[PDB]
Amino acid sequence: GSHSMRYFYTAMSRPGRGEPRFIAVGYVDDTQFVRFDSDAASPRMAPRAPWIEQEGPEYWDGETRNMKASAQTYRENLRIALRYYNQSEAGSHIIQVMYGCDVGPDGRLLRGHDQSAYDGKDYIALNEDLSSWTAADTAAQITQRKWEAARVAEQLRAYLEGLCVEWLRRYLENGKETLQRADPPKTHVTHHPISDHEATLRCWALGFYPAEITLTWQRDGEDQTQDTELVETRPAGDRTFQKWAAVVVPSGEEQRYTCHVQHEGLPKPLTLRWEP
Amino acid sequence: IQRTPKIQVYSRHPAENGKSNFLNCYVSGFHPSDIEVDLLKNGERIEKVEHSDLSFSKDWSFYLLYYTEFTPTEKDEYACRVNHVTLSQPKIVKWDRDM
Amino acid sequence: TSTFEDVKILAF
Repeated sequence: GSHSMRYFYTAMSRPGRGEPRFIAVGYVDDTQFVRFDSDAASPRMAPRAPWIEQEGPEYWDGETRNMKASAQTYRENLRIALRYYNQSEAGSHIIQVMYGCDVGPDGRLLRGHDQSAYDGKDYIALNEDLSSWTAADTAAQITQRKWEAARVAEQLRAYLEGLCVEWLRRYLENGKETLQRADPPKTHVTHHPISDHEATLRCWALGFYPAEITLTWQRDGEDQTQDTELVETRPAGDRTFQKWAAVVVPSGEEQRYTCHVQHEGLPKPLTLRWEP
Repeated sequence: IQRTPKIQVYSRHPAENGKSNFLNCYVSGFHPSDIEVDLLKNGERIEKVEHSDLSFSKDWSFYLLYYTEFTPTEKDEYACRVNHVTLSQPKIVKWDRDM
Repeated sequence: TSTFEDVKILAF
């Protein structure tokens, strides 16, 4: 299948309570493999997956150095952003960054990403061409001008096409037992009466990986999109994910409803019914 | 400017009384990142609770998993108690074995 | 490195 590597930075200011906190996590697909927290007793990039632990001291020294440099740069960016938005130094604010690469089955670059936000809103983003920028407002346009003048996009492009893809390929090989294994959902339908003339049918999906899944209800073969209650996909805590979808049906019509499940770990889509 | 947390409370494996398990409280969709989560057993805070590393979704909203090992019984009742700047007072979501 | 190294160029 295709695969992705993503790094996520969060920098959060807290006036009166020290310097901004910087946290960074790294993922391959839906598997976290490293973390960094500036509030830790002794901040270091640290392993969160067994297949990364084999990297040597030069690796961990390198990544730790990067995260301290990044913490410093985004602390300064919080101070800069304050001025760009004419804001007081009393409040707490947040910068977020997500970046990385996607590769196809053959391991070549599908596309790269480098996107930033301020207080939960888009700030600036590297365009898919990896050579121009999209700025969300006149503040981000000031940053865009600086980055254009310094040819920043060229350096990100070189990273995204080169080191990002090369490292992702290495991780996929070292973690092939798990990163390259899809676990299909375990599925069942439950039935619970609401009243004498209505019942809830809930379609469960359990123990699947990766997180991407489609659960749909049909009535007489017609999708019940606007009438289905769909809960957010949630982590089980053991690498896998869980989801359910529910529909309220008239008593006696339960067999007119079917649940359809799509997942990477399934050769063909599943169709389930309530089995009384 | 701010977004209130969605909360789900559930177990890692389907629950059976007397068999060891994990209790989860998944909070997501919230902003900013500061949040307070307690896991409760019969109204009392459980002490040994762990949580995942802060991360966020494509829409920039944050998510966290809080979890603790527990053995369900038919009597005992569990819940999650969450506070956030968007919340006037803590929200309590009870563990229902079928959701 | 695996993370992007030259982060100083990303001054706002």
